[PDB]
Amino acid sequence: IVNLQVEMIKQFHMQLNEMHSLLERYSEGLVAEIERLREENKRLRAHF
Amino acid sequence: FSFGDPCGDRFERDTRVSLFGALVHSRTYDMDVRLGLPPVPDNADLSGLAIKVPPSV
Repeated sequence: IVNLQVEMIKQFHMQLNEMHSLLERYSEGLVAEIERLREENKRLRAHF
Repeated sequence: FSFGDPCGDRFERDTRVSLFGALVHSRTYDMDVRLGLPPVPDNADLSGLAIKVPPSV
């Protein structure tokens, strides 16, 4: 029972860390989109 | 009776889109274009004003 408890706690910790990493991966894009749209609007104004 | 469309000669085309070379960084075929200059870059207050090097292409 003690071994089971310790293993379960370790697995819970590992799974929590993995879930945190996965959520971080799946949840910079905004900044790049903003930069692209700013470049595009500046290009439009200069061309215009 | 028209200024012939500068479709043929690259020099004539650039002259038309540059307005006889008046345009510096833009080219246009539209006569109703509102002429604008490129906006001031956001980093000018942070990085100063860099000399824009024309792209080699």
